[PDB]
Amino acid sequence: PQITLWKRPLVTIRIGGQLKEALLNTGSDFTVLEEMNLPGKWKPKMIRGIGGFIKVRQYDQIPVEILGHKAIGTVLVGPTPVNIIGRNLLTQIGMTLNFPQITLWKRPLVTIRIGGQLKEALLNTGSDDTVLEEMNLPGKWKPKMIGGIGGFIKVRQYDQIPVEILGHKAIGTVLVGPTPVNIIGRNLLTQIGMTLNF
Amino acid sequence: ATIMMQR
Repeated sequence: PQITLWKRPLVTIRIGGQLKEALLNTGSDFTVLEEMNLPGKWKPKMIRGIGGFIKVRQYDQIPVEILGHKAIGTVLVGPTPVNIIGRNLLTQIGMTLNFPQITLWKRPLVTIRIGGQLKEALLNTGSDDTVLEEMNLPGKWKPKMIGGIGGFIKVRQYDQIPVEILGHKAIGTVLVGPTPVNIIGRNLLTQIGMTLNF
Repeated sequence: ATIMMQR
């Protein structure tokens, strides 16, 4: 199958007869499910994203059915808005990014060109928007706030910025602010014709 | 783990 990035790549998953909506997230090393009871031992862990860290419980060897595929591996449980299917399980069910083909065994980091500069950024199907670490871009910008861990984070919003990604030109909105990693979100992934596929 | 989600 093929899954478009026009919208959030949400899929219903099932864990032990519990059915939950989850986001297919190439920007996530791990799978993070909203608070639920799971059987077995777990250990506390801290995971990072935009906004900071949240404390989760790490359960190993949890079966998760995803679009008719059986994944089994580590599931982190904690206070998240959206169930996130990360690369640990995506790789197991054979998910790839395509536009050529990019596998998910490693972080899907690519070189982009923006403002004459080369930067490394993460292809992130779990992000609506493209967010870069602090830099100077030419043009007007608007103050914007985006939702993070612990609350809203302040960013600068630049519109109609040319970005070259994997030999493809995009022109679109780039947010600049305190992200742990440069992320290419669905706004630009769609422009370069990226889809998720098994 | 780095878990990058953004809305």
